[PDB]
Amino acid sequence: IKKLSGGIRTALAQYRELAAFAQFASDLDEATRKQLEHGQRVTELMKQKQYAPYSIADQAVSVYASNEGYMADVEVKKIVDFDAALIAYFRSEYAPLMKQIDETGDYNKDIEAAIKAGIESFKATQTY
Amino acid sequence: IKKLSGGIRTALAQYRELAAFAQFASDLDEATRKQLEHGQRVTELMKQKQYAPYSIADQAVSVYASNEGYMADVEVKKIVDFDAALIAYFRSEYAPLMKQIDETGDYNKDIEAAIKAGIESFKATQTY
Amino acid sequence: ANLKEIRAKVASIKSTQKITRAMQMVAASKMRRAQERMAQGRPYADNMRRVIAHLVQANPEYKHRYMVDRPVKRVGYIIVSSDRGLAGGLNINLFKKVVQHVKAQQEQSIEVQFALIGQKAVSFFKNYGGKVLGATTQIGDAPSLEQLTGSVQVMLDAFDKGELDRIYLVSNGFVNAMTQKPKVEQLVPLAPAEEGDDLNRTYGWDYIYEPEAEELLNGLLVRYIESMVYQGVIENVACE
Amino acid sequence: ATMQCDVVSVKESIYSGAVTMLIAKGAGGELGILPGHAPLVTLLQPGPIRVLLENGTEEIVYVSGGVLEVQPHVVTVLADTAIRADNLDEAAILEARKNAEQLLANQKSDLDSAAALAALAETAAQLETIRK
Amino acid sequence: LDPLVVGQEHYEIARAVQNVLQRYKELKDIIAILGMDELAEEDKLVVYRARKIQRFFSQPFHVAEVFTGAPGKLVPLKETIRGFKGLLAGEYDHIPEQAFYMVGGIDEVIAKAEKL
Amino acid sequence: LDPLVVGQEHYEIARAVQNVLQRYKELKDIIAILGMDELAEEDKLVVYRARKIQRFFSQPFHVAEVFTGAPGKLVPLKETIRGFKGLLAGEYDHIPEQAFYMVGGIDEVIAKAEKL
Repeated sequence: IKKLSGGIRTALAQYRELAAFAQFASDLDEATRKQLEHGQRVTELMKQKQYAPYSIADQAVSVYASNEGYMADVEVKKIVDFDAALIAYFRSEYAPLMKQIDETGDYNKDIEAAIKAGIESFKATQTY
Repeated sequence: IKKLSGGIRTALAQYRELAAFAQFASDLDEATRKQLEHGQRVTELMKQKQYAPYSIADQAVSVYASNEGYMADVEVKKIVDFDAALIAYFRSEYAPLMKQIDETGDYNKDIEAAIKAGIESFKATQTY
Repeated sequence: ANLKEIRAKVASIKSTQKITRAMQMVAASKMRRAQERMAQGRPYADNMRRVIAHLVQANPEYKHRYMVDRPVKRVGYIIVSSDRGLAGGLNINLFKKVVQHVKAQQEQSIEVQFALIGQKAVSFFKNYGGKVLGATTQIGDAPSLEQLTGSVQVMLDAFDKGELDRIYLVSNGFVNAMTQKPKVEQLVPLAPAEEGDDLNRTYGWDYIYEPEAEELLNGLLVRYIESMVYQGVIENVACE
Repeated sequence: ATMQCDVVSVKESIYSGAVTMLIAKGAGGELGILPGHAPLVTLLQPGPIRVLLENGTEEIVYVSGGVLEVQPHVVTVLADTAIRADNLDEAAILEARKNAEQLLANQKSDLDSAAALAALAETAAQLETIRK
Repeated sequence: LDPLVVGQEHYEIARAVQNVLQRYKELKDIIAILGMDELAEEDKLVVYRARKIQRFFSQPFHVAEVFTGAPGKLVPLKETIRGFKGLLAGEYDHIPEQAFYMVGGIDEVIAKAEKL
Repeated sequence: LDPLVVGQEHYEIARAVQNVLQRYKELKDIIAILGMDELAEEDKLVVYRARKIQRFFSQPFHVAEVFTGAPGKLVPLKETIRGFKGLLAGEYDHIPEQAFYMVGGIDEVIAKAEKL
């Protein structure tokens, strides 16, 4: 969690900086437009309904997907539902790993390879 | 009075909204120009001297002249002079009607026709 | 004097300041775009001036009327200004200079006609009065020349009858990002200067044209005038 | 033998390339100009240009009217109306770009009106109410 | 107005209506000095839907005996929900706006539109 | 101050003066935030007239020679009325606003304006 929260924090700060450009037409140098898109999607990621506590493992998976930008392609208006779908697939297909991430919290480099491979598989095969 | 007050009420209400954009007349469509003009004319007819009470007929004639667009040709100034001259002329020549309006306070097609005829007669062949 | 009134005022001013700063950044970004566009046809008009220099070089015996002045009369002023407000004093300064120079001819009583491109220009000229023979609006940040060909075309057609004497063009000059000048110039007569290129090393054989060079310059001349007016209006847009 | 070709429009550049030979169709029928031919200035027509090179790509640029000066030193063309679109009657994209520019003009006018008037009048009229 | 107590459909339709109203409020035709001719079907349709919903807010009542024959219309909750769903979906974009005023029910308004 | 007690011209002059000054005081805010070029030309004229009026109300005194070293002055009422009527008419617009300070009577102002 400590190694993954920096990206979300800095993205939110950058988005908070570029505020009024949201109301105005966003046409601008790419960098600003890309920052605006990423800020919109990251603030959309924070939505969460009531009485549904997310675990550490799915939290890490979601934050890693956000930081790596696997959710850039998906339309913003459909992000949150997509989010849930991903967790579901990951929850059942890659369940043995989730017993380890939750119980230990270690970030041995391998945990990253498995998460990335699962994310690639879900993006390639399943549909939201 | 109940039949006639509505037009001035709605004109004054609308003129309250376009107030902020008053130092900037050039940047607006013709509709707002006409609305602002009408609001100015109406707010200038509501000025009266002390110890000079008007009678029901005076108010009726003035409001009918305003609502029916009979003061669209007069500049924003001289409105008070036009009001005074019309009221004075109507008391002198159409006194029998004025008495009926004062005593009864009724509205009917005959009264509308008579008021229209009198206002049209005064509009020409007279000075303010 | 109520505390809530002051709180509302300060909140509103904070929001307004933020949006105005954002608009300043937007305007800063837009500034260069036009600077670049000017640099694009700048060589065009430069090579175009090199062309017009070659054009005047042609038909040595023949003389076009665009290079002489008739009795000074029928002055025509073309005005280019913003379609929106909040351009600082540029619009009001240009219009003040316009009216002051209008007194000049008005001083010797020279008849004054004007054409306008800006919306504030049309508002000012309607409030002042007079009759306008050409009025345009909503030209755009990068207007196609066709958007503006009509005004110059009708003006030149009117001058072709000899009724007018010459046209006194008005526009703003952009010196640096912080400095502009309301400038007034004259365009109808043309005089070459420092165009000695291709003259000290000119070919001995006479340039013979398969097309008739007698009329070849004519279209280029009108091409020259439309190019220069387009350059002026785009320069004014960039300065705005 | 390749030939350079610098020819641009008033608004912006049009084309520049290493074209070995050209056959101007604007004037004098199909007048062939080759590296070493005498310089000439002619008058175009509302028809596409003809130029060919070693790469063999057919750079066909339709131009309506305009003049041209051609020489082994330089090849120039006044591009009043002209697009690099391959064949005549290909302006649909050009029309789309014009519509996009008009849309951008509408959006920028919207932003200008909103920001310049609404907020400033709101705060000024708010400030019009005296602080104390 | 929790999603669970009122139903997901009711929650989402109420949120959509609130968003449309707020969008029209921020985009007034006086807020945009140019007035109309902007955001065609992007914010125009928003304006028209706001007008239609505003008129549909009007409800005749029994007590107001003027112009009304003791109507006492207690409209079924569903009918209102289905009418607003139809309005949001856009199937009523052809219905005249003035037909939506002084309406007892979505059927009532259908009859009022179809007569003239 | 009512038309019967003082007359008509007195009342009209006083009312016009107060109106102009109120207009300028109201206008001050947008000038404070935005600037001068944006206002309408009539509002610029109102600004200049208000400044000149505010200065013309100044006057040296008899018991205040010591402070300023300038002799006292006295102005008849009709001269005040004439000066303010002329000022509001628009005939003293070209006279610089620096000539209206600490001088009594419209004429002394003409002399001071020439002196500058």
